[PDB]
Amino acid sequence: DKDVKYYTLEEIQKHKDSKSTWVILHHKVYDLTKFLEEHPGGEEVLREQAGGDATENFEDVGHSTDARELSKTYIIGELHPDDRSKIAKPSETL
Ligand code: HEM
Repeated sequence: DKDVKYYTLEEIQKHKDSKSTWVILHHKVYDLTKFLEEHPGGEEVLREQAGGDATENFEDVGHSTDARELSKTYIIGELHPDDRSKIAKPSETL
């Protein structure tokens, strides 16, 4: 069973490698480590950015629709409500 594990942007900008690719697509801590062994196309691309900001590039490829909704299924803990309360309106678009 489980609990929300609200982690800050900073914390998530630590980890990267080693079966732990968490991302801030659209202001939420998304675990891609599961998808590292599932996601269509490849996992290397997932891991490249990892704990950074793999949003713009992801949307550039056209991750809207289905994948965008599925993004929400990788919710393991979300952002810290602190950061998240001040989440500046990012950008754009696709
Ligand atoms: C957690 C969010 C993610 C979800 C739910 C997701 C889901 C998907 C899905 C369903 C496809 C196929 C789309 C289609 O067939 O129309 C796809 C393809 C792809 N994804 Fe993701 N993805 C995610 C994150 C990422 C990230 C972070 C990257 C790297 C920036 C990435 C790079 C790619 C690439 C390169 C493809 C292959 C494009 C092709 O089929 O030629 N994805 N993704």
